Amino acid sequence: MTEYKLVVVGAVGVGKSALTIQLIQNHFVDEYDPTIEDSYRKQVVIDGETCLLDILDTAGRDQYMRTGEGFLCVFAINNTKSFEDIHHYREQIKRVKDSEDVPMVLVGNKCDLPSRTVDTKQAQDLARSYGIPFIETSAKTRQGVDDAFYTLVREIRKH
Amino acid sequence: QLVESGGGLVQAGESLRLSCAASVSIFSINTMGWYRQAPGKPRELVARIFTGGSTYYVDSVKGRFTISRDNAKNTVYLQMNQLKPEDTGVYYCRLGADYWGQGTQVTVSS
Ligand SMILES: Nc1nc2c(ncn2[C@@H]2O[C@H](COP(=O)(O)OP(=O)(O)O)[C@@H](O)[C@H]2O)c(=O)[nH]1
Ligand SMILES: [Mg+2]
Repeated sequence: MTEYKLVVVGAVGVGKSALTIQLIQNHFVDEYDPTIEDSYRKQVVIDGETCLLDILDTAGRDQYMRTGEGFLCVFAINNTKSFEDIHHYREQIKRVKDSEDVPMVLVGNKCDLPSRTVDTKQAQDLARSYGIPFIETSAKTRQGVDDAFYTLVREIRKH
Repeated sequence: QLVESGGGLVQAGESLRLSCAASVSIFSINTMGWYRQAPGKPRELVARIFTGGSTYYVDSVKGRFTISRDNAKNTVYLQMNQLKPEDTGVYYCRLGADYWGQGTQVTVSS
């Protein structure tokens, strides 16, 4: 059984814990403690292949970026500042791992919210400039949660 | 102030109940976890309980361990059944973000 080391990165409050817990527990956990950083392991079936996800939910080091095989770069669609930080996380990950091909997925979370300050073309344009997929999510409703993590595993399989 | 107990030296297949008792009320604390560090390995999250009552267990202990909280007693528990040698390590309770127990030794012999 193949193990995939995933790392969830993004500004504080974008929903990294809410996304991780929704994948692990299938429950939306409101206002999870912002400083708690844990790794979770979960056996899943992705594209017919049973595998184990080893997911680090970061809380804001160079070690766990070197160990990570794929990275979820999360921003909230109602927080332009979190979207502008995205290129900082990609650059800092590309620096430690010394590679031009680090499996990565852009995640725009909180899509259940109407007051949207970052639109879809912006995010798609940034993701296309990186050569990485863009997945919309809501940890609250669980929309796109499995898609975001499963798409990252597929990116690791290409690599 | 956390009082930790329940560890000890046991044989494989036996059971222990680890306990983590706080001097203060724990009702407002939303999540609790148990961690362990085995010899030669980094610290890992063994179990966590979340608001709403759902529980997570690392794959190596799923089906044998049970994490619970007793709010009226300000105590958090880890029931460990069918203990295996690989379960040997120092176990730490974590109440919320920064209330850590100072550890309890679990040693499982064959
Ligand atoms: N409406 C909505 N709120 C969310 C969503 N994801 C997270 N939140 C909320 O945003 C706040 C911060 O989320 P959190 O998971 O702690 O962000 P983190 O710091 O990246 O781990 C919390 O109060 C969550 O309840 C979502 O998809 N929709
Ligand atoms: Mg968090």
